[PDB]
Amino acid sequence: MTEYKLVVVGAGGVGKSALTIQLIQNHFVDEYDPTIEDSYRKQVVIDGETCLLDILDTAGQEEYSAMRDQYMRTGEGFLCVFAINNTKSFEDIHHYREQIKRVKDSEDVPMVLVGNKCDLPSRTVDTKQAQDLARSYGIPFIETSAKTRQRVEDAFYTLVREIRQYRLKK
Amino acid sequence: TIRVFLPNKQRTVVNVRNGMSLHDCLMKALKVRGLQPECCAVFRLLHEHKGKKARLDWNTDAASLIGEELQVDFLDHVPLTTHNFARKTFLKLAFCDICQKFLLNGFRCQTCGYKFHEHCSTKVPTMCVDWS
Ligand SMILES: Nc1nc2c(ncn2[C@@H]2O[C@H](COP(=O)(O)OP(=O)(O)NP(=O)(O)O)[C@@H](O)[C@H]2O)c(=O)[nH]1
Ligand SMILES: [Mg+2]
Ligand SMILES: [Zn+2]
Ligand SMILES: [Zn+2]
Repeated sequence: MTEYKLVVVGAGGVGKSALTIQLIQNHFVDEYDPTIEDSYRKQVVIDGETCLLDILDTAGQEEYSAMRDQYMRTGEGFLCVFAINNTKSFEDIHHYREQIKRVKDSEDVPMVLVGNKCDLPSRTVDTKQAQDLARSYGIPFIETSAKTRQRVEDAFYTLVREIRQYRLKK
Repeated sequence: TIRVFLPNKQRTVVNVRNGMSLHDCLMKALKVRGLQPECCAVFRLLHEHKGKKARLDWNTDAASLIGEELQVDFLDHVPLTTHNFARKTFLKLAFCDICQKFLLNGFRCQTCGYKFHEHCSTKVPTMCVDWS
């Protein structure tokens, strides 16, 4: 059984934990419990293949110690989550992109841009802004909603397919 | 803070409030991972040769364990394990255990027999229950 080590990064309060728990439990966490470090493991089926997802939920403002540079080195795919009602969280996406590319010392790192909280009507980050940022990176962009579970499986399954295609480099 | 290792190669880091028991600190982390405190026990990891971990009561104050590293493990002989999925074509009429719809080409756990669609895989319970 093949394994995929996913890492969820983003600013604080963008819904990193809500998207992960919605995937493995189909339960929407309504409260705000700031994460420190949480590892999950769930068996799913993606494109007819039994996959073992090893998801690591990170903190919003994580300590820049050897612990942060270590999980980025052992991570195989990165989910970059921002809230559409938080423009500052979308601006922080650029830093996560360049930070992952420096710790791994490579390019073509499997990555997916995720715009969360699309159920709210107070949108401050236009969809054109995110698609322009994602197309310049060569990574897919997906709008998600952990509250109503909209394209939550599509966000993680897309990242897994990005790792599958990246593993076929030979 | 306290680093707590959880069953099935998982882990979490919890904040320490004085007076809060270990059960109340790890309750949400266990429920989210499909685990129940009734089937688990919390241990304090030792760093010597004689013994790897020492069991602690679930009501122990987490403040008395700052600087330590904890580990939650299943109790002895609990009927919980990991699933073993496999493709299967259901010649005898079968329905998905998640959506109760017709299941022709799906998946099945070789141990507990949980049958489901491809798109229903996330709703499958995390832990495999086998009572012989
Ligand atoms: N309306 C709505 N609220 C959401 C959505 N996703 C998350 N939230 C809410 O946003 C708040 C913060 O969510 P959370 O998952 O904890 O965010 P986080 O990215 O893990 N934060 P941290 O890095 O501090 O741990 C919670 O109150 C949660 O209910 C969504 O899609 N829609
Ligand atoms: Mg979180
Ligand atoms: Zn099973
Ligand atoms: Zn089904």
